[PDB]
Amino acid sequence: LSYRCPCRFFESHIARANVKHLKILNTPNCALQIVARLKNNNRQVCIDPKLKWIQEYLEKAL
Amino acid sequence: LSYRCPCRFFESHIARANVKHLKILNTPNCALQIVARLKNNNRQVCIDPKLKWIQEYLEKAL
Repeated sequence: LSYRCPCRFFESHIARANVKHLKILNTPNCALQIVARLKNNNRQVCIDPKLKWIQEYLEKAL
Repeated sequence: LSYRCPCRFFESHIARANVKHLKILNTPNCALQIVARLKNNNRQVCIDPKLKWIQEYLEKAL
């Protein structure tokens, strides 16, 4: 139904250069909260929360 | 023109409970990179990168 967590699967190889932004969803019920909107095709995909470059990218935004 | 950084002003008092998600824009040219989509009215606003609860919210998402 409408009750499924929005991220079923995630991508593990997205390049920072290909991200327009990261969206961090306020979904405590769910295991996967990070979404990227991609530059090359304006697609939204869910991202591996262990993706190498994410921690520094978020830190730097603060 | 189209060359202005997207965040001119920011909000400093947004409640976490009222955020659907945070968007962290990949805009190194710009000083303000954090946007929230609000629960009460589906508006997007730019947020104070010093907002008390943001650091923990992002940390927890990783």
